[PDB]
Amino acid sequence: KDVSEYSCRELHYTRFLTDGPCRSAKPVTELVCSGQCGPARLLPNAIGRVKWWRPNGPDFRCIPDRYRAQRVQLLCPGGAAPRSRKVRLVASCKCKR
Repeated sequence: KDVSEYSCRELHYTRFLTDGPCRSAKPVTELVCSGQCGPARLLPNAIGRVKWWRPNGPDFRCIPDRYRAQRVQLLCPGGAAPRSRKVRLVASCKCKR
């Protein structure tokens, strides 16, 4: 896997699903595709005045491609109003732009 070649290596996270005053907590695996893979070239366009944007560097990172399907119900205090929610987790992504 050329995923670890740059950033966002084989990383795993635990995010399931949250909705109306309730939340799910079923085991879920997701990758955190966030890193750097773009030029550090700064583009000066202050057209005289710089306030809006600033040459602090371009925003580049890994880009999620495909996600894994996760079907878990959100649990509420006391388990009385549980709900089902779908969640797509980038089980595979590439570091682009």
